[PDB]
Amino acid sequence: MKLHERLRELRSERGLRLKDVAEVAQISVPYLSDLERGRTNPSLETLQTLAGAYNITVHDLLEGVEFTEGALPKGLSDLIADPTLGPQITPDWVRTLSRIELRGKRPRDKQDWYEIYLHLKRILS
Amino acid sequence: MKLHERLRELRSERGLRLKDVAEVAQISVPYLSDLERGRTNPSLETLQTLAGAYNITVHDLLEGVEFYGEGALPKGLSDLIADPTLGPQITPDWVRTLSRIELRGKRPRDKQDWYEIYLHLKRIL
Ligand SMILES: [Cl-]
Repeated sequence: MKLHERLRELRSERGLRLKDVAEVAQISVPYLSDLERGRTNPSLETLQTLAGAYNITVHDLLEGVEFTEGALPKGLSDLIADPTLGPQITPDWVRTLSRIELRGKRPRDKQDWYEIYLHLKRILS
Repeated sequence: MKLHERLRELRSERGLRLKDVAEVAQISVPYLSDLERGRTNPSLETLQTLAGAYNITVHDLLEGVEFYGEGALPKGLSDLIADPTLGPQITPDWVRTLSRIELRGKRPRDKQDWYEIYLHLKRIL
């Protein structure tokens, strides 16, 4: 969702008036209201202020929300993300693998990437 | 952890060089480095750019980081409305109703405590 919708949801579902939030944060009602409208976008340090008064972390505040590209191919990133599998792979091995492309084509998903990683490791060792 | 370390972790664990991450994002190589060492913090517009460039979301990117700098509700009262299975069934104005229960500033601690009272009182009213 949008961030202004989320910031309004957190206070309304919690039964709080703008003033209640205003006072516990170091913030005013017009500015907070602008933020819950979404004219302004807040600093991270304003988001701390809001999180802390909602008794929520800033990670958790940003749960339902959304607001580019990608520097590795997505399957390669998924492999880096796998908990059991990923960590065993050198930072080097990621950029080495990442250069593998045939005119656009790339290994599709992480066990594709994992597969050739294993073959390639034997050869380059 | 801290947001500058996290931003340095993502690029380091993917064997990426600053210009990689600077080339898919609007930012400059110098600006990224100042983000990564902690000198200034990025906007939310900037955060999203980096996150997608690491193929994760902004929520996930802040999985780990934390910030420093008071609550408008009791913690357990918040913990309850944040509970996904137990929390949406409670209305904003049951939430207000609960918060006025304190004796000497002493309050129900955990959400089971807040829930226990909600069930009794909701039956009385
Ligand atoms: Cl080619």
